[PDB]
Amino acid sequence: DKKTTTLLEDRILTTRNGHTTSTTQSSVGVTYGYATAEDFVSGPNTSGLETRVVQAERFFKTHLFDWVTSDSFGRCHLLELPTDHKGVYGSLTDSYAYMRNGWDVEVTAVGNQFNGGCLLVAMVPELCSIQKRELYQLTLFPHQFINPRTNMTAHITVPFVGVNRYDQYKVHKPWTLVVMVVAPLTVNTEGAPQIKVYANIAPTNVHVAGEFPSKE
Amino acid sequence: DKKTTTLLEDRILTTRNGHTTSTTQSSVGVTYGYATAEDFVSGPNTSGLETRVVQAERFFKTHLFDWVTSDSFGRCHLLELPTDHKGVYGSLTDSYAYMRNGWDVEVTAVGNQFNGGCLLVAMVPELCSIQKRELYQLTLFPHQFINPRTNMTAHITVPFVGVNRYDQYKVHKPWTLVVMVVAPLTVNTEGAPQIKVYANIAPTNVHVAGEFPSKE
Amino acid sequence: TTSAGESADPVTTTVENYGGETQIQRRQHTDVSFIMDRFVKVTPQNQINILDLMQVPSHTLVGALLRASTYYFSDLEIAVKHEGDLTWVPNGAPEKALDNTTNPTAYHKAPLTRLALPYTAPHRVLATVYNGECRTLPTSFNYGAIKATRVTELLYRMKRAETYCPRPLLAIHPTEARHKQKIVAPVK
Amino acid sequence: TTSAGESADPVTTTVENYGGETQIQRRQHTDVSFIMDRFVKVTPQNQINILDLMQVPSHTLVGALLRASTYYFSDLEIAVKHEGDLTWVPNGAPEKALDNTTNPTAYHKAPLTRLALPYTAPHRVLATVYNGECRTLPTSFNYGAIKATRVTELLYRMKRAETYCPRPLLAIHPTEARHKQKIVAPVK
Amino acid sequence: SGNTGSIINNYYMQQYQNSMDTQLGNDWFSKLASSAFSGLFGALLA
Amino acid sequence: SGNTGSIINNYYMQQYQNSMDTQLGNDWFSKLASSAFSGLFGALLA
Amino acid sequence: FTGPTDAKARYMVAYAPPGMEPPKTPEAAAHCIHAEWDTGLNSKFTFSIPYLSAADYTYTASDVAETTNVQGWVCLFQITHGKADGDALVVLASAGKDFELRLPVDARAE
Repeated sequence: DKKTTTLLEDRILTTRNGHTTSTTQSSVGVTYGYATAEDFVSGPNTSGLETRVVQAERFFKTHLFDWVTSDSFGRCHLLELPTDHKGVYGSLTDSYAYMRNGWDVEVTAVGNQFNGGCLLVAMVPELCSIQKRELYQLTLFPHQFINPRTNMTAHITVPFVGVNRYDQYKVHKPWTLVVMVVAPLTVNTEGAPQIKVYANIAPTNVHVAGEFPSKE
Repeated sequence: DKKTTTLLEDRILTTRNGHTTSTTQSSVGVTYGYATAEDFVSGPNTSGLETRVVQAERFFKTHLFDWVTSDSFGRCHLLELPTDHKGVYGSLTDSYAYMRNGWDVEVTAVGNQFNGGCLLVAMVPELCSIQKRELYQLTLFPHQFINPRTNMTAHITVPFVGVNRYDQYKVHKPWTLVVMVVAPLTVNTEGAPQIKVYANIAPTNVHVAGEFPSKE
Repeated sequence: TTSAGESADPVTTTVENYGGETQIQRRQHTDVSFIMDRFVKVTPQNQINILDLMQVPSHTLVGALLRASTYYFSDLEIAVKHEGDLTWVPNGAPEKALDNTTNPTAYHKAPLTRLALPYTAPHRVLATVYNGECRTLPTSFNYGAIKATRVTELLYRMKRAETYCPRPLLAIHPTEARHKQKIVAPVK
Repeated sequence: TTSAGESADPVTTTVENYGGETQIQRRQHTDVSFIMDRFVKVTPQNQINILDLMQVPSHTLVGALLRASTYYFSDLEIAVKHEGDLTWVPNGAPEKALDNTTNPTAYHKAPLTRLALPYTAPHRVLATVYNGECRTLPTSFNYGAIKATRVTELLYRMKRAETYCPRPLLAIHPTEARHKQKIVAPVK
Repeated sequence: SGNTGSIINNYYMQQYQNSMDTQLGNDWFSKLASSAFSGLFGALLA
Repeated sequence: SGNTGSIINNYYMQQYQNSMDTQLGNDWFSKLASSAFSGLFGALLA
Repeated sequence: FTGPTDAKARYMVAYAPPGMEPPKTPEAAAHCIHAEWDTGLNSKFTFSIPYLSAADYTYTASDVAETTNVQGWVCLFQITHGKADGDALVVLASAGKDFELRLPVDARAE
């Protein structure tokens, strides 16, 4: 871990997105995928009419799946982004025709340090499905592992990507969060019996353009 | 009018609120009520957690009433503000517990210059109802008249007011737009047969605080 | 060296760890622009052929390396064996335009026609995969189209290629411990 | 912005009126000299062909844009497929001159003959319409004539084109709300 | 100028490649477009 | 650049030979590989 | 506007982007980019339709497969009028300052 008994030291990381914070005492750092900053947000396709909506840049949550001893190598859970959102970010998709944002992603798999096994968490662009042999190369994508003896949290941050500078999220999902079982979960005598996997995600640098009419 | 044939000169005014504009060729100027700027928007009651939402600062529209020859002095139409809003401003009221904003109000009564009669348009704070004798003093409030021989548009701009620095709009409406018939509409031989009265309103300096949970 | 394996931070040890010496490497052959810059054959349609790099078979050198990238950009050269004159139209053109010869039309000259064409898509880059329908790529992902009385051979060549966001690149799955093949060698 | 609409003074508002930002434009493709500078096919007469740009069909890119100008000037290139040798004579020549080979005559060389020719009309510019007979254009509006035993293909190309006094340029009149056509797209 | 793109000099003299223009003794539409009114005709608020 | 090897200048202008790139307002994997840890994480003996 | 001096009106133009059906009323259209204006001494009003799209360029032609217009809609409404029954509002279009056409193509069969 490179730090120092229980989950600790410079392994304590607090992330803040808007008026929401998340702290973990077993951080293994943050993986920045493909870039450490967004490319230009004001290009010719929006004619200077885009605006940033800071109120949407905050954490929202979802359950992913329950990791059990019967899952074997290659078992995956895929979550396309953006996903259903019932807060401010979600209302933006019904109010503007074009949008772009990156993602700050935290995935946790809380069991205890007596469990064994390993999960690979990755952010993959343009992914609807993947073949079994391709899973052996999932590390080509921005990723981090969750290995119970070391950590319970994975954190990946990625920018907006796409053939277009702004997107129409109702018809295209640029990113897919994938969690894959690398080595099966072991419980032994003292480990947690199963591990529920959850995601805490925040949209970043949210820009919108093209206001829609109301339904009224 | 103080300008120069048909509706003209320095009587042409264009108002812009966000990505929406409104132009009139028979302006009689703008009435600023009670102040020409807002008071402090960051006080102790929001603990520095308030934010401005510029995307809501744009025009929305409603029909008020149809001015007909049978309406007599004192006939009024009242519109409490905020009113139902199906766009971005309206969604803010379902997303944050506290809000404040002023109003940029344009009321039009388009007939022609051969109509006679006169309307008084006023913005009145804390007004649920008013007595007949009090109408003789409606000019104590920010107002402008619409007199067909001169103009078709009234424009009043007012700041947020209230005993509290931020409001809970679901239970309190600080402003009421009132349009009152001062002298009955006359049609004669060439005037328009009746005049439909419409409002074009924009919330200004919109601030919100206290994010609500989603219904999910 | 040991390290925290959970982090994606790359670790690249060297033979110096046990007393060896790292040598010099010359990697010109794995440069993206160089490796993609060569012709590859596709099977053509008889007359109208949309210029779409996804037609390059996935097992070929160019087809596999192209698919190992998510987004890409390039200009293009094509070499075509055809009967009659060959007309090309840019991305976005109505298909009927292929019958009008004011659009770039190369008159037949044995044994084939070779042309340099610019990228003409309306997007800043194209993609080899696109998560819209969750197979099918948007119709705008193309380099135009060509038409001749008969097209019998068509080769594509990517120029000034750029690739972004690597994707899996797979070798053959062998049945035995090692995939063995007949390698060229002086005769008997 | 409002303005007096009765005046012909142009008014060009911008998105800045409501908070947008005007972008940069690159208009090389609508430059007159560039757009007219490409070959266009006309249907030839068997032997004698008068070089007259009004023979370019009005629906073609070159034919429509030429007709969108009242007066024009240009030098010319022609590409011709012919049997026998091809002779050209300048504007004003007796038709019999076409049989005399001291006038510019290109000996047959497969697969076609391409020639650069100068403007030779006696007028400072030519016109696409001329209000004399109030259809018919004066006989002097031409670039000379060519003749060969058989002319099977003839293409014109305007060089250094100049256009004056724009005229109507019409798109197709659709029957439905939008004129729809099959656009080139990656296959099924 | 036009749709020409060779970097090397034409092998033939200009006198042969094209007709030569003469002068006696000017882009009207470019001036007309440039002269367009792009402002706002009355007073602007906010 | 690429698989090109002529020493003499292209006969056609760049504007014709290729499309022209534009800019608004960077080799990620090269930086990532260069940043790799190549040391030893603890104490070394002998 | 070409009505007589005693005819008055107030109009609204709005640009509705693709992705939702176009507005049927001025109230629903108010939430879009829009402008309102009335009649008077100056008879003409000019408004810029903005270029908004996912890609940097859009097609000039319309494909047989696209059922709803990929670039949205232009919506012109009458807010109200005073004795302008039967009067005509003439409409024209011109290229804006950054309008650009690219990739010449000869596509007509006739």
